Amino acid sequence: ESINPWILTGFADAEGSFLLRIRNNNKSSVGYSTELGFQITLHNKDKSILENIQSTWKVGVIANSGDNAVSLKVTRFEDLKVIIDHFEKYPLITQKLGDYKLFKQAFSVMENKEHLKENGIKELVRIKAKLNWGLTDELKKAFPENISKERSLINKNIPNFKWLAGFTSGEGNFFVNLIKSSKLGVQVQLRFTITQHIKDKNLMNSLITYLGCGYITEKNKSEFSWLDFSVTKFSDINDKIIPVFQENTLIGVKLEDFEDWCKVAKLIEEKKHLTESGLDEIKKIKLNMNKGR
DNA sequence: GGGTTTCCACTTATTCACCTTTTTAG
DNA sequence: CCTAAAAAGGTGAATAAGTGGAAACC
Ligand SMILES: [Ca+2]
Ligand SMILES: [Ca+2]
Repeated sequence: ESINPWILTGFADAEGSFLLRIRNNNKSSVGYSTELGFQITLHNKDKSILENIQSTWKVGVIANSGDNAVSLKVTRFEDLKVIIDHFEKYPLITQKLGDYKLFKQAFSVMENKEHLKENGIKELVRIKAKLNWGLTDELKKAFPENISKERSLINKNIPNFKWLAGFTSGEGNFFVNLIKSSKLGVQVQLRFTITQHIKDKNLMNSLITYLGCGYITEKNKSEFSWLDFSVTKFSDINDKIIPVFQENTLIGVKLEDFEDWCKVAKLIEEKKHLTESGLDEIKKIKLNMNKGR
């Protein structure tokens, strides 16, 4: 099929990226050439998602990104109009909305060909200073007279379950937890999570009310921090999580892990997880999920 | 035809996904 | 006692984000 547009924006909120290149250049009149676009890089196993997007928007080029990943890149200027038309109708809701807004300001600058005149590049740099990781060291030297306005924090709520399915297609984990505990000796526990940096803590907190279950767990690694929304109560997983993605279909290989997750759920609901044979079946499903596929 | 646009190969750091065991709740 | 639910603990890598070089093109 071709990707539902709210799924697509949810996936883009999770995996997308806007780019603005401002390249030192001797062959350009202004001394710099530019390139603007939107891009997605995934593991090779989900090349299909990217092809589905390419054919859904009917723009963008696909290339390998190393030997284990592949990317969809859209920088052909005329084709950016399809990106904008899509994100005006179906807007992002994470902080990435801020990066989209800058992409859009840079689009105007180039639509008027202002990116050739010296003043035109000065505005692209001003814009670029607050996009993603901002200006390179080399760029701050070329333009130390730059002062750019502070960037508003985005705070937007989940628009609907389609957005959620696309976002969960990016950030979610459907997990079968096997706990030592032993007379049978293995408690089967389903876990659902969604992972996201603290910068979108508001959206992450809203998930408890949006889905009617779960809890936020704060996580750390070196100096970095982020958040998990987690559900571990079987009834909530069986009555609240599973129907949402049944009605609102995941994409990529992660749909297969969801489908296996649902097989284990059916077995827990039938108490087969408390029998030896059912336990064995669950181990086999777990074996071939996620990293084991 | 040559200044600019587009494309394609390729790289890098950390926010994701995914994993295990222990402890507490019921 | 027994089973479920949550907490405690951990990290490899698929992401986000970016770069070099050059052919395609107006
Ligand atoms: Ca993300
Ligand atoms: Ca993902």
